[PDB]
Amino acid sequence: HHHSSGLVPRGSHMRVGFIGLGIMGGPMATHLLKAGFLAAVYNRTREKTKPFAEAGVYVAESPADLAKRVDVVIVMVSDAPDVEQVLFGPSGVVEGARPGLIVVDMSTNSPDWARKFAERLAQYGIEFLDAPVTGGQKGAIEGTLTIMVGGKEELFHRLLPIFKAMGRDIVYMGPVGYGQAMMLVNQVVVALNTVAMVEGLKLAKALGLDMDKVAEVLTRGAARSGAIELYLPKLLKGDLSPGFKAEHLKKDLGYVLEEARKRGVKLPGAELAYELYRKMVEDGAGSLGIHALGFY
Ligand SMILES: NC(=O)c1ccc[n+]([C@@H]2O[C@H](COP(=O)([O-])OP(=O)(O)OC[C@H]3O[C@@H](n4cnc5c(N)ncnc54)[C@H](OP(=O)(O)O)[C@@H]3O)[C@@H](O)[C@H]2O)c1
Repeated sequence: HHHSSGLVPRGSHMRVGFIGLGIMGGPMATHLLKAGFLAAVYNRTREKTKPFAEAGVYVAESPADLAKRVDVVIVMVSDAPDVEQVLFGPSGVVEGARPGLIVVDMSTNSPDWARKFAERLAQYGIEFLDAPVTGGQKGAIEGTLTIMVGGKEELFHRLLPIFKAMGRDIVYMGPVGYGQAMMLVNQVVVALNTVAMVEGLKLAKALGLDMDKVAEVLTRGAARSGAIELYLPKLLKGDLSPGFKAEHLKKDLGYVLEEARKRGVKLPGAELAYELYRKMVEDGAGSLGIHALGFY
C-alpha cells in the first residue's frame, strides 16, 4: 500500500525513521527532528516516543511499519542481537522496507556483525552503513558526536547532511565494518582511560587528598582524558548514573577480545577491563555508568 504524507517530503529521499530512543538515541533523533529529517520513530517501550509524538513525529507500531514510510532507518539499540531483532524479526525492518532503503546502524557491535547485517539486508535490496559514534551522552545532547562510518563511500556522501545534524567530526573509515572497527579501537582506549580515572581516584581518596585539587591536577597534562572531562564531576558527586552503561562497555570489550584473538594480538589491558566490567554486571551494577567501576 501507499501511505499519506508525513513530516518530511517523499521527494527529498531523506525521510529518516529512528529506532531506539535511549540515552543516545533520544537526543540524536531530536537533532534529526530539529534539522528536518525525522519522519518517524519506533521504541520498544512506547512511553519514550511521547515527546516525539507531541512534536508530530509518527510513532510506528513496529520496525516494519516504520520502514515502509521512510528512506533511511537509523538503529541505536543496545547490542547486535537487538539489531537482529529490529532488522530481521517477524515485524522487522525487512518486512516493511522497499528496495533502496538504507539502514544505518549507529550502535556499537563489531566488524563481523556489520558485514553480516549488510549481507542479509542486500538480499532484500537494502543498503547498509555502520556508523557508530563517540562523545558520550553529552556529545549526543550537544550534536557534537564523532561519527565513524563504514560502507559505500557514495552513501556516506549522500547521508552526510543527516550525520552533520547529529555530529561534528564525520569520518569515513572504509568498507562495511570499518566503522565498527574504529569503534572497537576507540572502546579499548575509553575503557582503559576510565579504569585509569577510577584507580587514580581510589588512590587519591585513600591518600586523603583534597578532591578539588585532585580534579584540578588531573583535568591536565597528560593525565587529562575525555573520560575525566565527561565523568569525573559526576563521580565526585556520587552520581553513578549513565552516561554509558557498564553492560554496554562489557559487550564492546567482548567484541574487542574476539577480534584480537582472530588477529593474533594480545591486549592484556583490554582483557583486564573486560574482567572488571564483567564482574560489575555480575554484581548487579550493569546499568550504572562505566565511571562507577570501583565505587558501586
Ligand atoms: N551512552 C553512551 O555514552 C554511548 C556512547 C556511544 C555509543 N553508545 C552505544 O550506543 C548504543 C545505545 O546506547 P545507549 O547508551 O543509548 O543505551 P540505552 O540508554 O540502554 O538505550 C538502548 C535503547 O535500545 C532499545 N533496545 C534495546 N534492546 C532492544 C530490542 N531488542 N529491541 C528494540 N529496542 C531495543 C532500548 O529500548 P527501551 O527504551 O525499550 O529499553 C533503548 O531505546 C549502544 O550500542 C551503546 O554501546 C553509547
